[PDB]
Amino acid sequence: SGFRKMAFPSGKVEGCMVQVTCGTTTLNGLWLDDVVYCPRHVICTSEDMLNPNYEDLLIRKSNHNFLVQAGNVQLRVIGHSMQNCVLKLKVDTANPKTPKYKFVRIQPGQTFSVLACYNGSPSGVYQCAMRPNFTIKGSFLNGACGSVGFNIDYDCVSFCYMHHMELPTGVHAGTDLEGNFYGPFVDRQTAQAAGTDTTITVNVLAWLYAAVINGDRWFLNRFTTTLNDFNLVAMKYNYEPLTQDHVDILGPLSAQTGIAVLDMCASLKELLQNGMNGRTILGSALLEDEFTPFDVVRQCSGVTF
Amino acid sequence: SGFRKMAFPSGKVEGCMVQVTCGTTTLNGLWLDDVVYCPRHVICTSEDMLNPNYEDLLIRKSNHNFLVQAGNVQLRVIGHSMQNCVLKLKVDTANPKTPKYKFVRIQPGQTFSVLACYNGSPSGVYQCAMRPNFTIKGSFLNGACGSVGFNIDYDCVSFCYMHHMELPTGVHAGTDLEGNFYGPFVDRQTAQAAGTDTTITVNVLAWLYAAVINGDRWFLNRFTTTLNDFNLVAMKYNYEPLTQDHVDILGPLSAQTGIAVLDMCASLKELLQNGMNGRTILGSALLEDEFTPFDVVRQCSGVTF
Ligand SMILES: *C(=N)[C@H](C[C@@H]1CCNC1=O)NC(=O)[C@@H]1[C@@H]2[C@H](CN1C(=O)[C@@H](NC(=O)C(F)(F)F)C(C)(C)C)C2(C)C
Ligand SMILES: *C(=N)[C@H](C[C@@H]1CCNC1=O)NC(=O)[C@@H]1[C@@H]2[C@H](CN1C(=O)[C@@H](NC(=O)C(F)(F)F)C(C)(C)C)C2(C)C
Repeated sequence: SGFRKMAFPSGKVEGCMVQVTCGTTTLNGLWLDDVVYCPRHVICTSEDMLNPNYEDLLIRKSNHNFLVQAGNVQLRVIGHSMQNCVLKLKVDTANPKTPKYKFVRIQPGQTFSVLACYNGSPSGVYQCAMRPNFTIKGSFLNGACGSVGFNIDYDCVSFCYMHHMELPTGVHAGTDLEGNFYGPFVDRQTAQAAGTDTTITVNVLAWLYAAVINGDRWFLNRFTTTLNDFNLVAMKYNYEPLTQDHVDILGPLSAQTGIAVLDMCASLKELLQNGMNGRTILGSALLEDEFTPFDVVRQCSGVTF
Repeated sequence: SGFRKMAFPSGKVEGCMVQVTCGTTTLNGLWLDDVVYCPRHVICTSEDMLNPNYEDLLIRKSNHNFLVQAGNVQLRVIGHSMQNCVLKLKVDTANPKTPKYKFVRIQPGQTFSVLACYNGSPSGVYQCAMRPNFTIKGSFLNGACGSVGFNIDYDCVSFCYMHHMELPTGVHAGTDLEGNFYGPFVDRQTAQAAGTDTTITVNVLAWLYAAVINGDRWFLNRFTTTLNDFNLVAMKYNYEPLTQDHVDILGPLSAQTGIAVLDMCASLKELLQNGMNGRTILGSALLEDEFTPFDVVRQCSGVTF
């Protein structure tokens, strides 16, 4: 028993981190086989970042201008190209620690682990959700760019995020590993802001199931609701609409606990309308929305990699 | 910016996990050089666990009865001994992935990362504090025993915890890597309970400094207090006494922010007496006590390993 915010084991990703320096700008890169992936603004000076023409800046670079270091070993760069907001450096050595991997683009509401790195070296690992406004609530400093987010499935690392920038209120934005931003953001140092966020309803429901599994059942009421009636009530509280796809994904937790999804919805509705009356659920005084249904099943069933 | 509960990168520890089976009991072991460390109740049947005589049970075992698997490779056991509540299996192969390491016994209030494992394979990583009642608030299922807790310092893994058991209310107990339990617990399936816990005051103060660093400053008041007066007030709210050692360890955060420790204490005193008035600090509606001063400095300064 117990329920904690839990990251994937980071070792397979640690074996892929390198540092990339161009001029006096240094950030992190991801070394998979004989390619290093990193944010394209490694080619910018501080002044360039205010309004960069990345294509122009990259024209003026050649392979040898990129100093790629894997530990204290320099990796010779033998080619380069830009794909959207990511630079791809071909090196003459394939990474022997390359895991089985995929590049995926995740959906708002899905979670992933972040290996926060500086100068090619890992600092820590934490779990994040892609918010509905396409930011993540991360923890990043100067030099963190190129840190990646990922999920693991058995032996396969699915990379889904590369870190690029911090937005007002201390939230974070980046790209998939093809260099395409999540959300309407651009990699330029000019005023940008995320839109209003929303609460990930299906994840709150997943976490209420986690609570029941752990014996924290006080909030279960005796009622049911329709999906329509739930979504009308949830809308007022800035909860995203619960879809039938969401109901279907909650099925395994529903079947395990014997609580119908729409009965859980009736209990959540009462929590939204009435509050928690000073009580906690799984030790939290707020409803938690950064555990997916699969996160709950992995943790409570002991899925390994 | 941003502040998250953050674990150490787990790769160095992942390379040390194996599975240990004796009879039909399987749990995790830690393989360092040519020794595997694991909980001694691997030698118990379910019935033995109700009242085990470990010395007697181990007399009846020989080396070959221990099936140690590192992936799909069996490690031949060539010796064994018991040290307190840990079994040490000497194997004929040294682990080539052994990191620089130490065995340490940590103090209540200190934090560590847990790599939760099943059948020798990692499931996830999360951060925990050794509570003042010598339990941890973990997340563990059947088969998790032998999972370890650790801190990293540059290249050196300090192992501080091995998981053995779950106590009432879903909290957890275990040993250091010399097999000595934290707290008054024994590895026997008989009713045991932790004593009343207390809040780790120095960690709450550290986290309030983390909040100021991130710009969450609303709770700063205009007052100071004496250490004596603070500790009288904190006692009522089941906060542990703040010592001069604690004040000294908070020094770097105090100097960085320009807020004297005793001025922070005056702000915490007001939070304890008045509550948070429905507000959050770093997104939490409760005061958080599982970040140490060094945890705050590592995360906000980007310390790497
Ligand atoms: C990569 N190493 C950093 C990570 C930042 C630094 C502080 N916390 C982080 O996550 N990325 C940058 O510094 C990027 C980069 C130029 C400026 N930048 C920002 O993150 C800035 N944000 C914005 O300009 C805004 F608001 F649009 F997101 C900054 C004000 C420095 C936080 C480029 C090329 C976007
Ligand atoms: C190791 N694989 C398990 C981990 C447990 C299992 C459920 N969650 C966990 O953390 N350790 C055990 O099953 C140990 C073990 C016998 C019984 N045990 C317990 O954890 C039991 N707890 C107690 O007996 C109590 F309350 F004293 F802590 C159990 C009721 C199964 C949770 C031995 C040898 C102590």
